[PDB]
Amino acid sequence: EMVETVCGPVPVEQLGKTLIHEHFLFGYPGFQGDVTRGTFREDESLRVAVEAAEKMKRHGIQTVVDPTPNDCGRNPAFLRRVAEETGLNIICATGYYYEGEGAPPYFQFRRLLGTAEDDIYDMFMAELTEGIADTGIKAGVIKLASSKGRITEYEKMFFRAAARAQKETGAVIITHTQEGTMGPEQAAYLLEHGADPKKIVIGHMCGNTDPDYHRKTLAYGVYIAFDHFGIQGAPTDEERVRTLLALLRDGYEKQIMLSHDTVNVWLGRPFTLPEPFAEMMKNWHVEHLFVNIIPALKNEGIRDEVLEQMFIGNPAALFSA
Amino acid sequence: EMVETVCGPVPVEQLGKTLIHEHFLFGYPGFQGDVTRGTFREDESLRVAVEAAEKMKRHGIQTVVDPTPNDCGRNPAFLRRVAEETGLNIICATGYYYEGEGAPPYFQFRRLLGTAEDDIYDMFMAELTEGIADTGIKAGVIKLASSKGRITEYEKMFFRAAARAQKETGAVIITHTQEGTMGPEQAAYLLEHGADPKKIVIGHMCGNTDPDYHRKTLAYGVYIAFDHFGIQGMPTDEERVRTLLALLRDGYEKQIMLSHDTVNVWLGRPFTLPEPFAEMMKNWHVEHLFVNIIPALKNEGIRDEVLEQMFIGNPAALFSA
Ligand SMILES: [Co+2]
Ligand SMILES: [Co+2]
Ligand SMILES: [Co+2]
Ligand SMILES: [Co+2]
Repeated sequence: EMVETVCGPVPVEQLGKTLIHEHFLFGYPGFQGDVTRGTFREDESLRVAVEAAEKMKRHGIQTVVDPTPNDCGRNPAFLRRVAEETGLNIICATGYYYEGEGAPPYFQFRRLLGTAEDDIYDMFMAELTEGIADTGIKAGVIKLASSKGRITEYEKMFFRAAARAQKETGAVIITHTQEGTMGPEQAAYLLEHGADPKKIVIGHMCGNTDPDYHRKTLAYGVYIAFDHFGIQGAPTDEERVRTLLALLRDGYEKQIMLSHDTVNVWLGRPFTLPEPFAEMMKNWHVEHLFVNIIPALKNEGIRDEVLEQMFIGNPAALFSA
Repeated sequence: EMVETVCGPVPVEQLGKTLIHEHFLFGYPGFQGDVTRGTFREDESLRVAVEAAEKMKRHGIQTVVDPTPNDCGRNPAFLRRVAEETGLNIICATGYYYEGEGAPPYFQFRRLLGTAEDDIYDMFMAELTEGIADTGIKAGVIKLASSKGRITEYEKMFFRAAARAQKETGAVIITHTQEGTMGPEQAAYLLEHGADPKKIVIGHMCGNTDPDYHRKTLAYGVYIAFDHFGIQGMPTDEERVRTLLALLRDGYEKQIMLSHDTVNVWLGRPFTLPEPFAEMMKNWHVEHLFVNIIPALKNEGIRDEVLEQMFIGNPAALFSA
């Protein structure tokens, strides 16, 4: 009936059109050490984040799921400032990123102590049912992430703790897959530990261009996310649309959701992409799906009711019991 | 004639008895994501840090070098509070930890952009000559760290940038060696990039029990640090003293400094070591050198002049041009 947002409990039937995977803030672990030259400017960052929220609102978006990992600069209070200013529903996550772009030393040390897995479960439960730090904000999803070609022993601790927390709370699980790998493996591992398939979204599935890889993942009954639209230079958007069309014709519309995985404000030092990498990444923004991708899908005969199923129907079903 | 402390510029002649490597605060990368259950209690942390500083003062210590890495919870403003309350001189560092227990993803990403090495140099220069963030505090040393049996490509970026920054500023370099490896390799690599041996301290050298390994490092004209006194169970203190006595009998006192590498306040969740691992670690405190180690050295006939050279003479010479 209800889902926890950065502005408290909100009725699931009031979520409406949703983007399942976007970041208002994000930083690669280690950004904190570059504080001198890469200070977080809160006033300017809020202006940019509000601008992004208003851009999404213009295309009918009422809800955004922001799955920024705990070790990647997650800031629930900042998200609340964006939500209070715009009226946009923002759902945040509890969880850590994968090894390659995460900060494993902390929980690797606690693994040696023999408490890590219990500590992670304790963290999940606290942030889902009590609140994150002193913010008073509860996470609405659990964020999981795996490495390229494997779910590491470090990562598996989080996977097992997430499934355990999922059993107790009924919380949604949002995942990260690295370079189009471990899609079926994530689904299998979670269901083996008792997680609800109708509460799991396997993310970054667009990173793979083989439809059989998708069908294998979809067979577990889980949701999949084509959530990297705009990121190319990694498959192209043309390849993403091609894969998506093949699945929609097979009738997998009730298991697919779309997003950009944007980073609207980068934490740490500002940077500029070289050419032609910057030109290839020009469409990586929150309006891309609505300005470019959806029109391209409708040019390929995708009806409004199919698009509404992905953006409105699926998120509503995902967060409902 | 001056060195930057957390309270500003202090005459090198006034540094006196010094501990070359201690941490008031330290956290393994990833501790930030465990904020809900492992909150930073500043009032209690300050009390413990001040009590630690008063314990050092009891044994004549006037100066402490705190080389907490930028990615390991370095807090210059907190150190200033400790220094203002106790009158102790605290010198902090600029730099990142080694890959295994650091947060590489940030500068690894900037390496793909092609700016990382220049960004690191820029960071070093900013924090040595301008100030850290908005604290107004300048770092007095550059902290470098390498992995077990390898100075990785990531780590080398910092080593080269440190050598660049050292030539421009004359700043002291303090290093971390992992599990008694890379001592000679660190010295050799820094010197071939133009670093001043009289401004380099190769740390954690007591991690190796072979005196030939030390002599190979000492051959470069650098300082070495026996800075793990009290850490046992994971070489022993008996082996550390045996190695030290061999080097002092060879007449290397003008190149050796001693410390504990204590972590007085752990960032993140509190933890307890099992038995008999905790019993072996019971001497890991800031008074260990003065209550246990120095008396043991004096039992073996080590003169006060030699001890004063290590604790007073060497730090004075290190920070002097
Ligand atoms: Co991701
Ligand atoms: Co993401
Ligand atoms: Co160290
Ligand atoms: Co240390």
